[PDB]
Amino acid sequence: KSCWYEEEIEENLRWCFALNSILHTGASQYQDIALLDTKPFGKALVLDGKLQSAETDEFIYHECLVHPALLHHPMPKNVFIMGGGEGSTARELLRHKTIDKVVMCDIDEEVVEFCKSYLVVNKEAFHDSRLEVVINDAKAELEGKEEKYDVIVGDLADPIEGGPCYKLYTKDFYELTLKPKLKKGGIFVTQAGPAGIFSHTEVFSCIYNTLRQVFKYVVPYSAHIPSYADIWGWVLASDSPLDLSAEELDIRMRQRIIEENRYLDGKTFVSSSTLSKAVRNSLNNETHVYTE
Amino acid sequence: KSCWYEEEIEENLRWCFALNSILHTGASQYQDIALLDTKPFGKALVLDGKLQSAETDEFIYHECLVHPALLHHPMPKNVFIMGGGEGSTARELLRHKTIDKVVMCDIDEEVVEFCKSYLVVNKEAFHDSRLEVVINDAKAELEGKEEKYDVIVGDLADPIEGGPCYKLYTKDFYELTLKPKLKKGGIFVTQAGPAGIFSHTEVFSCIYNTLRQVFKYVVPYSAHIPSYADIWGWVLASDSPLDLSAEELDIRMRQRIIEENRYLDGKTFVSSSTLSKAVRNSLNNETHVYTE
Amino acid sequence: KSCWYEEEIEENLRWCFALNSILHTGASQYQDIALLDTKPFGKALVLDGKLQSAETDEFIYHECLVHPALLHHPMPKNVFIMGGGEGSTARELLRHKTIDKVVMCDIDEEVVEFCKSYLVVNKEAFHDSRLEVVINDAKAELEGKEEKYDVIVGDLADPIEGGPCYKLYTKDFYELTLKPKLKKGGIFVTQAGPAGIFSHTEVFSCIYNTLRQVFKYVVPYSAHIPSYADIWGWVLASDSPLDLSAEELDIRMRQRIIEENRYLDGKTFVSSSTLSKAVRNSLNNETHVYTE
Amino acid sequence: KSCWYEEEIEENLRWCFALNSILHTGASQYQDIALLDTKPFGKALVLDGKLQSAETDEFIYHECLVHPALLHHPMPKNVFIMGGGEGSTARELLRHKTIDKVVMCDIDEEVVEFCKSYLVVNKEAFHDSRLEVVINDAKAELEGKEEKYDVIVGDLADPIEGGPCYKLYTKDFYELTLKPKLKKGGIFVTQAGPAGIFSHTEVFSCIYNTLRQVFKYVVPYSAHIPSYADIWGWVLASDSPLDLSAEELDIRMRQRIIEENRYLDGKTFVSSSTLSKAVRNSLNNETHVYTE
Ligand SMILES: Nc1ncnc2c1ncn2[C@@H]1O[C@H](CO)[C@@H](O)[C@H]1O
Ligand SMILES: Nc1ncnc2c1ncn2[C@@H]1O[C@H](CO)[C@@H](O)[C@H]1O
Ligand SMILES: Nc1ncnc2c1ncn2[C@@H]1O[C@H](CO)[C@@H](O)[C@H]1O
Ligand SMILES: Nc1ncnc2c1ncn2[C@@H]1O[C@H](CO)[C@@H](O)[C@H]1O
Repeated sequence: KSCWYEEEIEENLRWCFALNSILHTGASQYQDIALLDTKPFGKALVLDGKLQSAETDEFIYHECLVHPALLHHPMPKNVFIMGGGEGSTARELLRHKTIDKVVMCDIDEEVVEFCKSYLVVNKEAFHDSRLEVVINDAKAELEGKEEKYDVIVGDLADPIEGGPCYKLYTKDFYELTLKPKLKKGGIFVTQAGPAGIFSHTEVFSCIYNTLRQVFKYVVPYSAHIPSYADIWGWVLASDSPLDLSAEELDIRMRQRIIEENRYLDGKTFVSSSTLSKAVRNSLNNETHVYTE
Repeated sequence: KSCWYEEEIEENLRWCFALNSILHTGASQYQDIALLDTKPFGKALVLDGKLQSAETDEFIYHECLVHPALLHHPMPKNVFIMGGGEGSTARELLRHKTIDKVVMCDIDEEVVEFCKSYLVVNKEAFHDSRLEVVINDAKAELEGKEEKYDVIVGDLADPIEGGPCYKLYTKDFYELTLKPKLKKGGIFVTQAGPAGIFSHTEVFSCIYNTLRQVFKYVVPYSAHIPSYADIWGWVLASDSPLDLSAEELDIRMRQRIIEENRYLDGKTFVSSSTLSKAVRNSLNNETHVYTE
Repeated sequence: KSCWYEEEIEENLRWCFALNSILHTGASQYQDIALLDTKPFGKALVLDGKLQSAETDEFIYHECLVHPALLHHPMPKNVFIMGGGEGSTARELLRHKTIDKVVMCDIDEEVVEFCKSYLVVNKEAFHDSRLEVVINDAKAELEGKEEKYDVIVGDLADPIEGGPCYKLYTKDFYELTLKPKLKKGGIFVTQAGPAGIFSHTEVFSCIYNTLRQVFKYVVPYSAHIPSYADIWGWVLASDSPLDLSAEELDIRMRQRIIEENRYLDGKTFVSSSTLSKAVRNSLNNETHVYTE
Repeated sequence: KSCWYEEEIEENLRWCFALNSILHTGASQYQDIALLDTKPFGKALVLDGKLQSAETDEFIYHECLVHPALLHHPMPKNVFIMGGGEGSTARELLRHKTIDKVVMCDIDEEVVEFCKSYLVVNKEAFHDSRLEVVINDAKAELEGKEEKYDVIVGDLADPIEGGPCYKLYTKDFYELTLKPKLKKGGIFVTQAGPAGIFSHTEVFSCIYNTLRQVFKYVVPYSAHIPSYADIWGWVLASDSPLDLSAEELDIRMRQRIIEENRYLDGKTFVSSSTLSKAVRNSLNNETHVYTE
């Protein structure tokens, strides 16, 4: 009844969850950090007052971010995460039997240490001997090391000039920093912001067009995340083709992933990658490219 | 920043729209009626303080409810609407060159008169000489008249027991009243409530399962409606198959529908009818059947 | 900006405080108990989802309830509190050098234990050897014991019929139970509900009028409590006059009260007891008397 | 239930009124303008999203602003309002039989024209032959004309550097512009912002200390305004004494004011001008003076 967490999604639109408690908090120079216990969505990780991960449905975002990319790869062994302090991207990646090493590269040690203690769903992930945590800006980390990867995962905030993430979505970053760090058959996947019928023009279409300047094959896809009050997007990108059937995705899931996915089967992916009329038109007509 | 319409759309969950004004109110024996002018979604019809339709995205619901059914029919000429006092369903039907008669059978004359007075977008539709407005319970109307239809459209409220709508979702209604009023090769479509990852179990899987007990061919499908903050569902049912490629649907739309759809092309429908893993599972494993 | 406690303090009127956290909860046969940490008002005790006391301004209510009564008495030595489980009333009484015994008679042991555990400001007070805590309905306690008091203090909820408090505001209670338990020259004071320009008619004028039927001298007074968003009232009653200058009150405070009052000096009390035009009129013209 | 007007009083504090409607609006380069129909406070004039005047209680603000000043004057005939577009200050001034001319000088013609049509409580005031409306900055108007007044009334917004009002609260304005425009026995009164136990340090005490540098006799006073969620302040200032009894105020009200005041009698004024301990201490220790 009485305690509420409130979020301004758009200037004109508010989304409010009744609270059981405010469990813990932290803060860093990068962002405020909080963990709420919400009645409709259970525990919820909030960074800078924006909801990031809710207990009841974070599996949707993290399965969709991680699995398509790994499943389109013939044999993905080494993966780098840009972001991922929250730990659930690493969790889903470590469900893959083919994985030897995951590097999580988060800029904010405070998110890592907070989530490692308090998002206990990710506890085995954080303690898995295949995981290396690096506290750095993912752009400097990628630039200063020569190691190559089978999959690189963008789990960053949306591109906002002056914020710490924008540079990790430019054409130059993708071409001159990222692509050289992908092995043959390498696949890049990034979160790509809201992807609703109106909200898709904010960053999703630009992220798509940006990737399209750099990688030969670029597959945008999207899914509803109840707690975000919108459809969310992701984009796969590769110089090897990205075209597998629902059933081949399902066979690889069965063979390579420990436990059953809760959201994603191969049919769900094919649906996800078939965008609606207006969304396809936007992405196809998009001329804007992120630069700097 | 200061004026808000707020609705508790699930318990512990409020969804709030910035308000420009309250344009007109109304009432009937059945419900309170309001037309709000909202900032994020334009003019919004609210019945008993539940949002029904919002000017900026009602095209999504109405294109989805109408066009798949008619497009899957070889030559749909006459169509009966159960409910639909808001007028947009009729608007979308009347875009079809094949259609020579639309009956709108809504139990609430005040809703019809209100929307006729105040929904500018549906003025032409309400005054199309193909449209007959009938004020009656649709169950009674379908029983007492012998006329058959190529397409019957359910534009009613959700089935919750003791509602004025429950009886229009029962096996017996469908078997004994509705089906006998479909012509040979006739198609039924109904709105089917929330279709979100967890909300799809409230009524969508029951409505699907109930129609499965009466029609040979049943195709469920869903789409995000921004102003509802959920995915919403519809269900096609027929004793002839409902099976057309995306390319065939695009052709039929070009040949039969006046002007370009804003939401729906062929690939959009295919995608809509490819449900996600957990939703497909619920539907395929569902046992409840609506009866009284 | 994101976490809020909200209370509908009148119908159609919400008052919302930014929340830092929910510190502790509790419950009893009588009420839900919460200690919130709020931004504008510090720690806030909430009973059945109604704010009782807020750390930053409870001094106002408690100074106002306590000090005028004792200051108008020549030598107040023993005092009985009806209610007061929160502990601040007792805190303020025990500041008086004259006082040798305080009985706190609260019907809810859980409230007392909660506040003893969690209200740091009242720790010393709860452990003052002058204080006796009694767990009982104050009406029953006053009846079954023969001891008389110099001052009796009402720190109860408002009288609304069927409340556990109503009976403690009736003419008969005052006449038959309370007055017989005042020593010669004894003073009663009670909290008297809202005292705002329009809210003063709910209970303040009735409580004043009811006490007028039993005591020769009745002085009503009021002060703004920021966290209540209203003016609040109290009423002094005695069969000896209650009549002291501001200068005399300032002297008595300097000689009898340990440390400086934060809210109340002599001129503040004079001002508090000078009600506004419409409030004085209501009081002077009031006819309702609480009985059962 | 569903439509709400919301106001952030403090960063941490929200105050929300259920709405019947949004009646009219206007806007100017100076401020947004709206008239809401609220359930708890009736019609409400809101400028820049801050509530200014509510139907149920604006009489409190406007009686308190206007009457003390005029009633302490021996024979006030000519009055100048700085602000007053809303019309209620003029209304209350025109209830005085001694008044020959009222000049309302508002910077924003749009407030004047809006309120003249839509705040019909002020309609006789706006049409009274004794009222002259001037559209100007009150500082330029006062500076460029030689006419002197018996009473000058500040009905402006709070002093905020860079806003259009700050200059009308400086020492230099008061000494070199205002005082020369007051006749012998002239009295200045200004609204002086919030005056609550904590909120009084924002502008009230500074406005008091500022006036104290310029006028020999300065009387601060305050009253609760339910719709503002706080105690509001005003300050009288004169080089002739300001010291009348409750009863002399009452006799002058009876003789000179048409109709009965609803809020103010002379006792209410004496109470109003007796500030509480902490408020008096603040005002007396205040060293800050508004300059420029
Ligand atoms: N440049 C960056 N490199 C790595 N992680 C980042 C960067 N910017 C933001 N993040 C992390 O991304 C996550 C999502 O915002 C957060 O954990 C945040 O700390
Ligand atoms: N039994 C019914 N027959 C026809 N229309 C109905 C019935 N019950 C509700 N409606 C209409 O359905 C629409 C959606 O609730 C409303 O316009 C309502 O009037
Ligand atoms: N009849 C009563 N006797 C004593 N205390 C009471 C009674 N009813 C309520 N209270 C106490 O009054 C306080 C204020 O409501 C609470 O602590 C409550 O427990
Ligand atoms: N400098 C000024 N002179 C006159 N009126 C003003 C000035 N600044 C603000 N106002 C008016 O004061 C009123 C209260 O904010 C509004 O009607 C506004 O237009």
